[PDB]
Amino acid sequence: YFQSNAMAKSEGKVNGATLMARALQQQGVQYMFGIVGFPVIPIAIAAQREGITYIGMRNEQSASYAAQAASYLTGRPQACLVVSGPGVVHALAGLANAQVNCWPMLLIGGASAIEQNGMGAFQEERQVLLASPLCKYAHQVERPERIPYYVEQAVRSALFGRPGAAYLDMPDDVILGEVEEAAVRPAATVGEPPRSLAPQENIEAALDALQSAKRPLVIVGKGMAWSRAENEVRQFIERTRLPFLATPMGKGVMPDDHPLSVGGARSHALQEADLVFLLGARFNWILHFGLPPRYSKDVRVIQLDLSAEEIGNNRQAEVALVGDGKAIVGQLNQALSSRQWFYPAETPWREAIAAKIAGNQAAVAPMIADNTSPMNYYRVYRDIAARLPRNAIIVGEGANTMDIGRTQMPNFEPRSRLDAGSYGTMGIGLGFAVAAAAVHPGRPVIAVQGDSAFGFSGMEFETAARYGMPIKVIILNNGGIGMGSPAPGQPGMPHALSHDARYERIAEAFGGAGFYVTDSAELGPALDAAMAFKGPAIVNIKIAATADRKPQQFNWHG
Amino acid sequence: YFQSNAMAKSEGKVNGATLMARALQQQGVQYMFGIVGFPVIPIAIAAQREGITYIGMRNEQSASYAAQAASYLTGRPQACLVVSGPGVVHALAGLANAQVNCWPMLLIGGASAIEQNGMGAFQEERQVLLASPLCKYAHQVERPERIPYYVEQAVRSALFGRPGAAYLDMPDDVILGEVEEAAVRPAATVGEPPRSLAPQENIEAALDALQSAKRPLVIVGKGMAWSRAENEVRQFIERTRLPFLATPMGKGVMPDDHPLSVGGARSHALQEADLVFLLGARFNWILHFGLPPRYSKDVRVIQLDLSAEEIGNNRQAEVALVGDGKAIVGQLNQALSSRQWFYPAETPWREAIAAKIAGNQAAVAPMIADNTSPMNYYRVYRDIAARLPRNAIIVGEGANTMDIGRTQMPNFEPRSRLDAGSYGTMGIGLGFAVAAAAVHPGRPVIAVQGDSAFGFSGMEFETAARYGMPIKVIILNNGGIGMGSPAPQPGMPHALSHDARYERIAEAFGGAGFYVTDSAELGPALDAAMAFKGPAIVNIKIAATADRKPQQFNWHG
Amino acid sequence: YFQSNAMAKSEGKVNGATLMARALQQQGVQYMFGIVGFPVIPIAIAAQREGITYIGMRNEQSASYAAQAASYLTGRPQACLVVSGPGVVHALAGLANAQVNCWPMLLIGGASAIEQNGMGAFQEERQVLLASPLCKYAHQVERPERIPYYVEQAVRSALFGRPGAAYLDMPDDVILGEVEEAAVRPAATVGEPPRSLAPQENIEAALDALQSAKRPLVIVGKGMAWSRAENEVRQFIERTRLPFLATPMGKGVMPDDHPLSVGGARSHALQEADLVFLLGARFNWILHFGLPPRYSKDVRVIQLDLSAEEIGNNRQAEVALVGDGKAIVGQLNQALSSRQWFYPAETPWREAIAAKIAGNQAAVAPMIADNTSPMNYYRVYRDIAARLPRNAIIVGEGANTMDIGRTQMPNFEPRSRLDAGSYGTMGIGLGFAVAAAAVHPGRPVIAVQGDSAFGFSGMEFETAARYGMPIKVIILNNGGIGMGSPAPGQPGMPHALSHDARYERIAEAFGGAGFYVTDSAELGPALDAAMAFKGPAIVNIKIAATADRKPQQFNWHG
Ligand SMILES: C[C@@H](O)C(=O)SCCNC(=O)CCNC(=O)[C@H](O)C(C)(C)COP(=O)(O)OP(=O)(O)OC[C@H]1O[C@@H](n2cnc3c(N)ncnc32)[C@H](O)[C@@H]1OP(=O)(O)O
Ligand SMILES: C[C@@H](O)C(=O)SCCNC(=O)CCNC(=O)[C@H](O)C(C)(C)COP(=O)(O)OP(=O)(O)OC[C@H]1O[C@@H](n2cnc3c(N)ncnc32)[C@H](O)[C@@H]1OP(=O)(O)O
Ligand SMILES: CC1=C(CCOP(=O)(O)OP(=O)(O)O)SC(O)N1Cc1cnc(C)nc1N
Ligand SMILES: CC1=C(CCOP(=O)(O)OP(=O)(O)O)SC(O)N1Cc1cnc(C)nc1N
Ligand SMILES: CC1=C(CCOP(=O)(O)OP(=O)(O)O)SC(O)N1Cc1cnc(C)nc1N
Ligand SMILES: Nc1ncnc2c1ncn2[C@@H]1O[C@H](COP(=O)(O)OP(=O)(O)O)[C@@H](O)[C@H]1O
Ligand SMILES: Nc1ncnc2c1ncn2[C@@H]1O[C@H](COP(=O)(O)OP(=O)(O)O)[C@@H](O)[C@H]1O
Ligand SMILES: Nc1ncnc2c1ncn2[C@@H]1O[C@H](COP(=O)(O)OP(=O)(O)O)[C@@H](O)[C@H]1O
Ligand SMILES: [Cl-]
Ligand SMILES: [Cl-]
Ligand SMILES: [Mg+2]
Ligand SMILES: [Mg+2]
Ligand SMILES: [Mg+2]
Repeated sequence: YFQSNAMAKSEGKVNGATLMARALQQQGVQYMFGIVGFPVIPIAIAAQREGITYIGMRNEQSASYAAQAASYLTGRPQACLVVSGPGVVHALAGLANAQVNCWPMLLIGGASAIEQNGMGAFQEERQVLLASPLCKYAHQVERPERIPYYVEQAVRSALFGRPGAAYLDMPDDVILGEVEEAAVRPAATVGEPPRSLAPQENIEAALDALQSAKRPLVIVGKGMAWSRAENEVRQFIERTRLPFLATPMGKGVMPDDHPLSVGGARSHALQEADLVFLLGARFNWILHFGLPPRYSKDVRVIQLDLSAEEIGNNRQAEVALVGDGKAIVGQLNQALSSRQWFYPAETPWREAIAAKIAGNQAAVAPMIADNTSPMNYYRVYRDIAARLPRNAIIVGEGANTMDIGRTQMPNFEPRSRLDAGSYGTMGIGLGFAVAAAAVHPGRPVIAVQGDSAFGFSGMEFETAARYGMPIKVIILNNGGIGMGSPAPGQPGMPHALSHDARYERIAEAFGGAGFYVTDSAELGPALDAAMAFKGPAIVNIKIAATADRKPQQFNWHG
Repeated sequence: YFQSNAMAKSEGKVNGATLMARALQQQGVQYMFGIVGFPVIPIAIAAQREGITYIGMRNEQSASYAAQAASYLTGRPQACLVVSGPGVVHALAGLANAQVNCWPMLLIGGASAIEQNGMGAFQEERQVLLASPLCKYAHQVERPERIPYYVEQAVRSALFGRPGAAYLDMPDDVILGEVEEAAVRPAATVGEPPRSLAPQENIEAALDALQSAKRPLVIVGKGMAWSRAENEVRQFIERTRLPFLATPMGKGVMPDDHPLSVGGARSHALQEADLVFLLGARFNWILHFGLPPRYSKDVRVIQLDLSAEEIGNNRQAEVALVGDGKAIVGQLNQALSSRQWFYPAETPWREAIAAKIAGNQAAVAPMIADNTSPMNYYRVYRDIAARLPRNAIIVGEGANTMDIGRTQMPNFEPRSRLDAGSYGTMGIGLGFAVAAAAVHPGRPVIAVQGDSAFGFSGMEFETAARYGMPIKVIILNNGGIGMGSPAPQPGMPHALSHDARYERIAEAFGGAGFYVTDSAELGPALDAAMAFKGPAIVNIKIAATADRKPQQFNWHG
Repeated sequence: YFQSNAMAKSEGKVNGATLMARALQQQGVQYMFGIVGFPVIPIAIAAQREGITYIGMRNEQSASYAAQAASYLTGRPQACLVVSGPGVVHALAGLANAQVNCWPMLLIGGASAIEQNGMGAFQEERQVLLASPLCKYAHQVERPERIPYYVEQAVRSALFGRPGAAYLDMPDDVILGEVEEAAVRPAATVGEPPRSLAPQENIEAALDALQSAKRPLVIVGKGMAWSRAENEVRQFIERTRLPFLATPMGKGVMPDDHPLSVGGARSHALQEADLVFLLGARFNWILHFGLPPRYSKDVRVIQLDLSAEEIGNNRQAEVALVGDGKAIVGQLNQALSSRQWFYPAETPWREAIAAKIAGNQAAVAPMIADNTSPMNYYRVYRDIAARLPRNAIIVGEGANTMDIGRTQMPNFEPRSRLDAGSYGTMGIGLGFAVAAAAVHPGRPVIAVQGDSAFGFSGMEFETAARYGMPIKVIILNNGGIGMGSPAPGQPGMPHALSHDARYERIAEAFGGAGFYVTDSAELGPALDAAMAFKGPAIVNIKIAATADRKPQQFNWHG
């Protein structure tokens, strides 16, 4: 009818939803995760018309988590789309997690019409006010002709400097409001984030300090992965022959099988190093604040970070390298060519690191070899690690499940491990997996979660099936939070869940493949069948209720 | 060993977790929904030792929704317990919903140790700052000896006046910090919320206005359900013979089968009334702001609300009745004893209401009787409504599923319907159902959700199974958000999985699962699900294009 | 007497007030402006014991403005000390002004005792929450032993990166609480803010663009004055021969009498430039957003700013130079030597600039020479400018008084003009003057305020007299806000004040010298006497009610 090409069409006007979609596409947004509804249905449809991939989720929580993981994987702010009111409130989880991890993110939240403000409109809410404490940038788009301006400013703010979350509030009457095409002020395309360099004397001072250290340690954080500095870091470590330690999501910047990794002697390396070189890593709880009882009280610090305000937190920095990871390590490699220095091939430090790695390997070897059922964590990961392709993207989530999987699942390329992060968040699991499968559909995506962690976002398995994402979900079920629990007229323990739950049947609700494992003899065949199945799958593994990690001198939290 | 009763034990000291547990119990907290972890594990354990019922959920979203539902059902603030950092941020969902619905709740969020503030500690976060815009009350507990003070003040703030959410921040070193039991200052027990009355002239002016109206309408909102005013409201309606309209969760304050209800002629009643008596209901979007095009421009308003600031919002109130719903309607009943007036037995207003009711009944009658498969919404509810016990607690969630279920599922007692509420929230479904099953285990609990709504909180079925809650989950699956979609070109943003076998989720956790696609299967499946001694899911594949009855006005406008 | 040295004393403990004083002194805080009272009296007393200069003001509003001006003048965060409750709320003015100008400052606010929280204590308030939106950093000090930690972190957060305000909340029980001196954990001394450099290809790209421009313009902002980049900028301008425009408080980075200044042809220079080089200046309202109708639609931008997120705001930047102004201009000077280029001595661009300067000079020449009484603004500034020493510190505040004074009072060294700034704030006048008199007591401090501006902070004249600060306050009184008003059965107009007010008698209330000027013949002798008076002085000049600035093609705001 009105879709006949023979009829006269106005064709001069454009509405806010369309301008938003074009601006997002211009600014490099390729993925949009969310849940539609009033008033954002036109936004999702217009985004699809511009070629943006829209992924409809089952909860805004996972959608806001998927958005920032896709941002991390692409190096580019990607979008989360939620409805007014509780849509935005649900998505506050992702804003908080993206702020704490320094990951970019664009949350687009619908709002009730401006003309109804004050009246008690449907899902009326002070949305910019609620989001502001968790965002680098948060603003309401008051008029549709200003959409290109706001999308450019929001993307730029989220991407430049220390990355973080941006929020755009889209009222209903702005989404549907129309303006003349020829009257809309265009906006420039946001390019690559600016890279800054360190002063030359800071470069030379860092090398001076490295040459003088008896027990140096390089710590590779996920700031280097975000900076895409892996080439420069690998050259720097190879030329200096310096021992290095990867952070949880810094794994892969250096290959985990590199002979200079101290990952198997982590506590001794932190305890005994006289100099620590922080590469895109913070002295927060992940690295135990750089302070006793985990470090020498007199540890010297070279700190490379883009955030000037981060320099010297908790432990003073002897040499500060403020700027971009890739750029500054490039400076170090250039300055190394004039020094002709490397850490000597034989030092007591190297011998102590090697002895500790072998001691820790012998401590967990019987647990890895133990075929008895119900299985311990290390036995389970023996079969899992042996079936992980070298280009896989690993999502890990839980307490023991995640921590033990971190040391038992090596990464050989950067940006290939996504876990609970600097916020210790449960609920990122399947959202991260959906984002990884959307961004890199040619690579296998394996999520290894505990039974508690799986419950936070397990409904998103339907999302993966609906979009043909062959995500492999492996659940390590001990029947509780961190540990199992003997079944109780006493009430159930607060940490207890269901040890006999058949989570794999959730995969069969949505056309995926489900596998249940209780004996070690079943694990191999089940994992083989799950990996070969052309589609998403769940392997539910009932592990020992009392299985625990390797004993250590220090508690992880302390 | 150290627990041998022969061993000398020092018993003088108590820590913050135990103080928190004793204070919550003293203040009437019987239910605590949450997810444990650093640092709140001692709090949940201590709560159970005091006899508090701890319910471990699967997401803090549902835990915060369950807490406010339990508060609405019990009449006292109930607790939601979450870990530091993302635990609180996940729980902000429930604070906002409780704020908007004027429902109390107490959120107890753990926090990182005070002595590590600034260091980038595990899950360090400005938690009070984040929660403050969503709460009536939000404060950190800085020392464990002040826990009785803060619990009393938080519960009192949540419960008294216009109810709302309260937040208490519990740092790790306060939870584990010890004090001498004899040195802790006790706190008074928070009693019932104060009830206030209206001036006598306002009472008389309200009754004078009722006598003068040609087309009066009483609107009964959930503020009367919160106020426990059902006895007084029923006496008021039976005395005055006035037509009434229930709001969505005001259903049941008056029985939905009462002959004075105008529910089946709702649009006509709002449009043509010359006087509206608001009982604990707002002129917000749920009542279309009391303005055109849904009301007469000159509609006269009697407004009963506890909140003085709410009086006259959008539409001016000719008579204001600021105070408690139960006390004020009691005043009206007492003042009516001196008047011979009642709304007459036969008026053109009654005839117009009755005719419009019959017209809407005949408009939906063919759909209710249509046994065509895949079924429409009204046909599905024909079998559901015939099997709902009259004392059931009904949870409704979705768009078409919820709105059509609102008209097809009558409630005969108050506080027995829990739905998306004033915030239009998807995600409250199984959290509300778990709350209802915990508070009223002797009553049946039936949640009717759309397929989209179920996806928000479906994992909480494991919670119901783990606690032996025989919740009956009925899913109306059209394969999308509000309506279905043809199979795919990428999938439509609103599309879900029409062929999904959601009922197998019940079988993951020991419940009964039922799949219905034909009308002949619906009856036997509902029979078996209601009779099964445990939780159950009935997954009904409905027509992808089934819709609600056509109306003159869109619900939103 | 308990003060006799013969008596045994404890000496082993220290309270929070003393730890705060020692930490502030260690971190380079030399000046503390505030008003004492519960609970901060011990803090100011302890600060004086460590040698910190305490300045007791008459309103926290001016104290908070003084602290940030002293921070700008010293290059390090200086302190404002206020009481609980309304003391902090009064001081929010300074936090907002410091945020908008990117100036550092440390606000120290007392709080009611922690043990009384919730009870309705005296001046109990959510002080961190109120201050947080206006601060880079805001935190409460919960225990006295962590004071060194928080002071270090607050000073560093205010000073590093883009500077801004930091707030520390000091409860009464923390101020008076005692700890063992040997158990207090020390904190490192905050050094100079880190400097970052631009990548070399960006440096060369900037020089390439400069060589290609037909009508280039360098804009020198107060970011270069903060960065102490004046010598690098002066070398760059001398070697490139580029015309330059100074921003309001950028005046002095280049001397105002420099022949390359386009200040006398500002509108034409911005309108016609084909390339603009922003040096530590933003495209905000002060530079008219870098957009039409004040700029060419195709103007090319080289942008030097420390804040990566600011790059490309309103007008896209062709070359981004993210880093420190001093460091990056140093790179440009070094890279300039590799080439053989300067902007030619004879171009149509230079002729157009010189013609507009001469035209604008001839437009105001009659007003400057007009001895008519009541005097116009330009006539008043003829006598003021002739008596301003070349090393003076000038404070300007008002509308016409400030804007006309900006062009009539040249500065020849940087950081010597303090005015309403990027926030357009009235109320900074005597607070800025007191700060300048405290930081540079060996230099003359002259504040030229309109009559409305003086009323905001005029009581601080007592502060100047109490501390022996010979501040010279010159008031231009037209009897209203922006303009005069005829005498009023009619109420006074909202902008009207008192044209016949004798503000100079305020000086005689506090021991200063007051001078009243109505005729041009009195102006010179009055200024001579005020400048020679060995103390603070007020010269109250009753100017014409309808005196105005020279007409322009565009309104300053637009
Ligand atoms: C789609 C997706 O992207 C979304 O973003 S959605 C967002 C989620 N959405 C919500 O959160 C909205 C919740 N929505 C509401 O809260 C209600 O919608 C209101 C706002 C209160 C309006 O109310 P309401 O207009 O819907 O009225 P009600 O539901 O009571 O009844 C309907 C018609 O059935 C007639 N009727 C009643 N009873 C019987 C009977 N027994 N037999 C025959 N007919 C009957 C009655 O008379 C009327 O017909 P009428 O009188 O107008 O001709
Ligand atoms: C409503 C009222 O109550 C208020 O609420 S107020 C609020 C308080 N308000 C503020 O907070 C804003 C302060 N305002 C500014 O920040 C400036 O306003 C800008 C925004 C930077 C624009 O700048 P500007 O347009 O004012 O230009 P500038 O002041 O530099 O010079 C003026 C004209 O004099 C020419 N000129 C310069 N030097 C000489 C000389 N030596 N001889 C002869 N002529 C000269 C120059 O060329 C130009 O003339 P043009 O080129 O346009 O023809
Ligand atoms: C529940 C929970 C965990 C599960 C461990 O149990 P799971 O079965 O997943 O793994 P297990 O250790 O192999 O048994 S960790 C944790 O910190 N936490 C608290 C926690 C709760 N909520 C949020 C949002 N973030 C959290 N961080
Ligand atoms: C998804 C969604 C709905 C489901 C309708 O689809 P469902 O299958 O549940 O029911 P149907 O109508 O029978 O098909 S309603 C709605 O407002 N909304 C948007 C919505 C999204 N997120 C949140 C927190 N609140 C919302 N309100
Ligand atoms: C009153 C006022 C001004 C005085 C001009 O009158 P004044 O006698 O000082 O100078 P005149 O122009 O020579 O007469 S400017 C201005 O923006 N403003 C509004 C103004 C008010 N309050 C604050 C905090 N900031 C402001 N910016
Ligand atoms: N391009 C970049 N170059 C260098 N550092 C960066 C860059 N982007 C972000 N960073 C910094 O990297 C740090 C990441 O630290 P963190 O998340 O604690 O690492 P990890 O958790 O791996 O130890 C942040 O402090 C952030 O400021
Ligand atoms: N005890 C009480 N007595 C009277 N009114 C109350 C009481 N408690 C709450 N209210 C009011 O009841 C109203 C509920 O309105 P609303 O949630 O819009 O109801 P509905 O959704 O049923 O229309 C709120 O405005 C609240 O102030
Ligand atoms: N050390 C520094 N080097 C370079 N730029 C800086 C430095 N410190 C601050 N800046 C920048 O200087 C800019 C000041 O701009 P603005 O206050 O608008 O100047 P003006 O008002 O003089 O135009 C801010 O954007 C700030 O980020
Ligand atoms: Cl019961
Ligand atoms: Cl000096
Ligand atoms: Mg577990
Ligand atoms: Mg549906
Ligand atoms: Mg004036």
